[PDB]
Amino acid sequence: KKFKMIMAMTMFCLYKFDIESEQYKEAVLTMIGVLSESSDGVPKLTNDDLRYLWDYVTTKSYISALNWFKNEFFVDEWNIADVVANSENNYFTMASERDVDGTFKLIELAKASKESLKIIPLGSIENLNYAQEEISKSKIEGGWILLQNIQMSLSWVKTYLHKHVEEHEKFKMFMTCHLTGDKLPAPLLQRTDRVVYEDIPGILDTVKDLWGSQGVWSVYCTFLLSWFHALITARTRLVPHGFSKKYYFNDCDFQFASVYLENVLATNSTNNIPWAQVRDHIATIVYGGKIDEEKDLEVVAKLCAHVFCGSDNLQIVPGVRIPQPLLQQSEEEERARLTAILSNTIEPADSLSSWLQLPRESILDYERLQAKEVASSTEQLLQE
Amino acid sequence: LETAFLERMNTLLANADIPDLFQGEEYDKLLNNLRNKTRSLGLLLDTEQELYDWFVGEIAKNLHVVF
Amino acid sequence: KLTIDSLKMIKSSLSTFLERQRRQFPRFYFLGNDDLLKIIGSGKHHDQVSKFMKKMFGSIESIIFFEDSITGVRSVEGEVLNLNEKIELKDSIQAQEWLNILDTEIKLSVFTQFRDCLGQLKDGTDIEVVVSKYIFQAILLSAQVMWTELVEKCLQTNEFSKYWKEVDMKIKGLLDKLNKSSDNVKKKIEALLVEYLHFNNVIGQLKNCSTKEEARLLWAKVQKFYQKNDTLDDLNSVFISQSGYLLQYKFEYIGIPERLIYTPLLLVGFATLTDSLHQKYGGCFFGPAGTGKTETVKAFGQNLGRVVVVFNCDDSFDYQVLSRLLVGITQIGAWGCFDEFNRLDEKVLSAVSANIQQIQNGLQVGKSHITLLEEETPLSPHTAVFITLNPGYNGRSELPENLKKSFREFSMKSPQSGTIAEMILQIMGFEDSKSLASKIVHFLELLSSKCSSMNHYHFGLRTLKGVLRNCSPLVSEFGEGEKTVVESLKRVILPSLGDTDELVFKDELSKIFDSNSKAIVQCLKDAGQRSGFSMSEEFLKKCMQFYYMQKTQQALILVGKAGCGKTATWKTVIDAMAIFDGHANVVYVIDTKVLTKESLYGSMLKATLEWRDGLFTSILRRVNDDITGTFKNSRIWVVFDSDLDPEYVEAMNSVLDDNKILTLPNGERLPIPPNFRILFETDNLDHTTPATITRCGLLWFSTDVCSISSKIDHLLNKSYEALFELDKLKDLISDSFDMASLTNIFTCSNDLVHILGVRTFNKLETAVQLAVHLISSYRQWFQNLDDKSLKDVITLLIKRSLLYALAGDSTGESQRAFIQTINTYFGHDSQELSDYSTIVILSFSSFCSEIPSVSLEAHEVMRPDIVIPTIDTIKHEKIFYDLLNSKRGIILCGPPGSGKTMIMNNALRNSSLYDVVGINFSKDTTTEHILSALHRHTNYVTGLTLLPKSDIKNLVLFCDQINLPKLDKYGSQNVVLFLRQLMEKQGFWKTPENKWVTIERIHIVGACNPPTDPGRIPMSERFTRHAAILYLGYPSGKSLSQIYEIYYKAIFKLVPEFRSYTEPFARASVHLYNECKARYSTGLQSHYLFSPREL
Ligand SMILES: Nc1ncnc2c1ncn2[C@@H]1O[C@H](COP(=O)(O)OP(=O)(O)OP(=O)(O)O)[C@@H](O)[C@H]1O
Ligand SMILES: Nc1ncnc2c1ncn2[C@@H]1O[C@H](COP(=O)(O)OP(=O)(O)OP(=O)(O)O)[C@@H](O)[C@H]1O
Ligand SMILES: Nc1ncnc2c1ncn2[C@@H]1O[C@H](COP(=O)(O)OP(=O)(O)OP(=O)(O)O)[C@@H](O)[C@H]1O
Ligand SMILES: [Mg+2]
Ligand SMILES: [Mg+2]
Repeated sequence: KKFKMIMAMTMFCLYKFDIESEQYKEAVLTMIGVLSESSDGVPKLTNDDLRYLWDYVTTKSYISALNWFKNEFFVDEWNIADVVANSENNYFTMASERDVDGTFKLIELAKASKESLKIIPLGSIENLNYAQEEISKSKIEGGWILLQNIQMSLSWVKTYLHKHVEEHEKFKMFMTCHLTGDKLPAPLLQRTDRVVYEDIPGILDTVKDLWGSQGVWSVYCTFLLSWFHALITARTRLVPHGFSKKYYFNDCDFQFASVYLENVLATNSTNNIPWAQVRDHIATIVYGGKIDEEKDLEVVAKLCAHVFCGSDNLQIVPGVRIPQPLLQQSEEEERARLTAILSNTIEPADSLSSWLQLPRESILDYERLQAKEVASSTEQLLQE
Repeated sequence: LETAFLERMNTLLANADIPDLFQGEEYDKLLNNLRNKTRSLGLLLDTEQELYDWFVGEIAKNLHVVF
Repeated sequence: KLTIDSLKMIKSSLSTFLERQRRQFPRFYFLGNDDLLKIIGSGKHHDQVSKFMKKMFGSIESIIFFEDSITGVRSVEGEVLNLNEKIELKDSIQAQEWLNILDTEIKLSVFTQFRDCLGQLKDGTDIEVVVSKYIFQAILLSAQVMWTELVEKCLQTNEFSKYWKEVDMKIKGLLDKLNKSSDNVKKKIEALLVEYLHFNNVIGQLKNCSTKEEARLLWAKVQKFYQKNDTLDDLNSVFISQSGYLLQYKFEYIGIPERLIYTPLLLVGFATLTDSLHQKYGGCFFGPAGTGKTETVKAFGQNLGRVVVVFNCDDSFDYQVLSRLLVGITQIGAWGCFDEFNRLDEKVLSAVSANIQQIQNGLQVGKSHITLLEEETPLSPHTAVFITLNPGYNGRSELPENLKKSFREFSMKSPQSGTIAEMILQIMGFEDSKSLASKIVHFLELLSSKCSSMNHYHFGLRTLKGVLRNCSPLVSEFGEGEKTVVESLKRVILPSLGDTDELVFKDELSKIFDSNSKAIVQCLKDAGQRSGFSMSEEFLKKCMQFYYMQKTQQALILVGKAGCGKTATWKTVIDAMAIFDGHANVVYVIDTKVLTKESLYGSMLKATLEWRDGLFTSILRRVNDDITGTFKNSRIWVVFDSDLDPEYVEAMNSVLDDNKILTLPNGERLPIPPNFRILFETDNLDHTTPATITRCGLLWFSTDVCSISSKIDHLLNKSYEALFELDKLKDLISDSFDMASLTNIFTCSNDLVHILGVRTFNKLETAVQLAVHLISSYRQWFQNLDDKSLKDVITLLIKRSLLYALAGDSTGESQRAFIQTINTYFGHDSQELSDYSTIVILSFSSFCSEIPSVSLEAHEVMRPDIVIPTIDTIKHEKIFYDLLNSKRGIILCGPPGSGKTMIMNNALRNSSLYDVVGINFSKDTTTEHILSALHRHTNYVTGLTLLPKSDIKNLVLFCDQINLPKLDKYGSQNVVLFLRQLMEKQGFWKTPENKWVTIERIHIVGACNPPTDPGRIPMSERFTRHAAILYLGYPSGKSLSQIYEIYYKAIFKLVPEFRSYTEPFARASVHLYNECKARYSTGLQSHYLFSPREL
């Protein structure tokens, strides 16, 4: 993410500083400087575009200031599906930090492509022999192959995969490693298309992504759960204030909560839904099991009390309101209405404080440091 | 390649032999060979102690290691 | 003999048949091959099968036979279960054929018990009569079903008081009936009272609920027991609900296990386990040590009518071992808990992810077969996998995310000790349970808060449970009141405290709580007298503490400084116990770090998948078999006298805790008998994790148990035992050891600079041994001299012994200074010890006149065994020979080229009693090299003993550069510990064969450079305290010139016309040596090292 922002800023500068005039260069450069806390002083604005950037910087919306470059200039993004679809290569490498895995994305892609996936972890000689045999078969009969934790077998990676990748159509091969593990051989890396897996840094983006993967009360509960998951995952990134530690919530928690909600709705036909039971279960067993502190359990309980209050009209975030379903609608109509509610929402520049119910000043330091790193790195890159 | 090589060299220079190489039945093979060679030279050595002490003396005389 | 060889050559070929034999009765996976052979063989005896029911099932102890027909089974706790229909046995029936029938018949019998017990209870029958009719499991399940139904009925309205009062009356009735019941009935009632107290808590909580919605929410969180009324399949007619989900009872025999108290943490964990098992996932518990994870998993299994199988994971569990265990538990249909799941290697954790995911998928889609490890096996739909792990402890790896996503995690950081203590006290019979439990919890918190921050102070759940366990046998001698609790607290917690913490403990005990052992102290004193120790207050206190700790805890840790009194303590206590009780003692002492983990436990021959027992496994198996009945009435002690490496020790986590089971990679399960206690003798707890400190009772040695006077008395009375002369000699020597004169010497020696620093308390052994040997060696010439001369010679010998035992590891300057103090503190009337005093054959003379002028030949300078006799050389040779003849280990320390090898070889060259075995130690030396260097010098004679090849000469091990071998990652050295074992215990274990070898006539000497030199490594004082240490410094420049003038004279004998120039050449050579040493130091280049070897 950080290098994504750095690349966006640097490429925007490299393009504009040639295409645009000189005063534009001075203005953008002093904007970057005040972001980087190296030089201070108002830019000598006359254009229209830089007005929004100046507004973001003055109101200390540092994250919005960073995203301004990407939003203004570049008009497309690529997810893993796009990368696999729009590539001539047959080998892919997916890297991530520890504490996060993305094989479920590959499984979803395989299902969406009507392929066959063979997940082969690499820990021991039996798995290595199985992998060799599977690769030999799949280069003839097609089918996808996923190699997991390839840094546990570095010697085999450096010999067999190196010789093999160095030297069918429906055959693809994936390889997952860790960004903080041991170094992989650079020649082997260059033959494969590289992707870094990570969660979406937005909040509405996360809700949209979760919603785009799915009676009427089931739809309503799924929408509420998507909002809850996005809110809690966004809150986990503020380690001193949002939580007391660094936790991680993933697709498994979402699946378990969804299954519990379906069971509650199915086995309790009264439509007098025990929202208290749902609140306690999701706050303690599904999302609260990982939590060992007591303050953080209280935080999760407060979030559950806010989201799953079970009221007719709910203002999930300070901007939008969700009317609970009627008694005369269909599932398709409910999906359409909730998708419309999602579409009309606009994320304010102070989402991390206004939507997570947090004091703005605490968020300000975190945003300031995050923007300072990127701006200083861009200044370092642009002077050479 | 490995520290065990340096350990073997340490044993070879500190002593005049490597006891790890010669034991089990290799010790008996070496004893037979030493008996034969010592008889060939007309020397009367019977106990195993004399045999091996001649072995290590010959090694000390006829081995130079250059690093 | 050879017939055993013929049996063995076909025994290996049978493994491929045994593996397919296990496919018929899957519970054979818990048995070794040697037991499968016995089970198959016993076609007609049918009694070899009854010895294995514990291994195969867990809760069954033996079968009940009646004239070739199965009648029933007996639980471990002695309960008897009678089958519905007897199983008629035929000779042609193989073991598996009737075992498979018995397995289902037990389930049917349990269901029938439950059915008619529930039918009786539904007719207004009270709980206090059915306890004499049915097994505990049936009463438990029926009571739970009725409680569920009645609470639902009361939920139909708002009335709970009536049912609550009925429950209270039932609790009181059971409590009163507890006293007047037999042991089996006592166990039944004690187990039932836990669930009845849980019922009362739930009903009271419902009673306090304000509204119906709150009561319904509370009801949805507890476990509910229902029963279908439509299904004709009886074994699936009972299911369990909690938080909406459902699980099926299994009607498997569990016996009467110890049952846990229902606490909120336990119920929330139950909810998480149910939630995970609903989707056929795994269950995970994590947190600190001793918080109930394993025990709550087992309790969850018990409530669902099935015994949870527990494996203790380890790094030796490679991919195939884990996969085979998974195949076994999937074919059986059991619930496997993999305790300490972190201890596996990262690679194996990554590799088993596919197998775990495959198991989950097969369970979800209802597959019939699963292909783990190259063969398609059936998959029982009752299996489940649980893991418990400790994050953030030493020697533990991290689960990869692709594996973490296959489990549901629950945190169990902090249990509720108050509820546990209160309920356990209430059941145990105490009058004021609430106040007592609150006081105990408050006192434990106060200890954890106010006491020093020692690394080993834990006062968690295990400490509370130990305190409670010590109350059961103390009620008779102290009464069910505060006094019993206080005395048990002293019995459990005090032995682990330091010095000030003891005062803090006493103050807190006085503030919080209000307020005969002669038969054993007499035995202790008798044992101390037999072994020659002195029963002071500290030693007696430590002995009594050890005696009271082992009364209830099966594994003790003894921590203290080197040579503080640990071994004497536990040896004396076990001798006193043998005297007191009449039970024999069998003692095995294992120096842990000398052996590798494979030698300690075992290793599969992967070329054959054949198990080979380690030393500890062999000992445990031999005890469990008990062929000759020897171990029936004995106490067995296994002493781990080494460092507490986490990886060596946490492989016995299941052994130490309530499981009492040693789990092996091949699946074997060797029980731990109650008369099998384990000891840990150590000197520090630096790398030990709280996982093992909490399992064992700990005994802390804050200071020495003995004074210098009593230690000297013990040493003298031991040295005399190794000899009319004696009666006079004892008086003379004991008189010459005047502690009034000696204490000043001992405290003055502390100001000297000692290389390889060893406490003064540890050099008394060397002093006494050397003095006694020297005095004894002159006994022929004692008949014919006066009292004055005898006193003078004995005084001189003792002064020499003190000089070389207290100051021997210091420079000649320090030795000369110390001789003055030795002379002045014995008085000036006695014989004066000089720098070179000696005894001649009897008169007193000096080494100075004994210097022999030598004249080498010209060609003799090339011989590496030519030593030019000076004063220092003669003195050092004499002292080294005297120490060697005293059968005491020696270590010679000095800078390179000082001459240690020179004096050693010169002294042992002119002798006909000794041989030299030069062994070289480098940075990477193993004990195999030491044993290899002895192969051509020694014999193996049979128990097993190792002797020199010769029958006259003793053997001496020249072990040089003993500083060099590196420490492992936990700060221990294999080779130094092996040498310590050789000198102290005079033996070692032959690892591949598990036999004790005794060293007969082998001495050990060492040579090393000071530890300040680069690459030198500190030594454990447990090793150096067994060896006398002599320091040996560079000769002076004058001495060097005097030495090398003789070499130059010998050389110049070849060129006589220049003989007048011998002195200037030697002076120039020594001057050049000094200048080169001064200028080119190691601060410029590392290899700028100069010594007399260059001269
Ligand atoms: N609810 C309970 N009621 C009674 N005793 C309990 C309860 N929970 C735990 N205990 C007791 O407390 C101790 C907990 O030990 P346990 O093996 O369960 O801990 P653990 O988490 O496995 O520790 P480790 O991580 O070191 O293996 C045992 O003596 C157990 O019997
Ligand atoms: N009560 C006692 N009376 C007399 N001497 C004692 C007494 N207790 C210990 N000693 C002496 O202390 C010496 C120390 O050996 P001990 O068996 O106590 O070692 P340890 O405590 O096991 O230490 P380590 O095994 O680490 O060297 C014993 O050899 C014995 O002579
Ligand atoms: N009195 C002496 N007579 C003969 N040589 C002497 C004398 N004093 C010192 N030396 C010389 O000192 C050297 C001692 O070397 P030696 O190997 O014995 O030392 P060391 O203490 O064993 O050192 P290292 O730690 O290297 O083993 C020899 O070269 C020896 O000739
Ligand atoms: Mg455990
Ligand atoms: Mg000891």
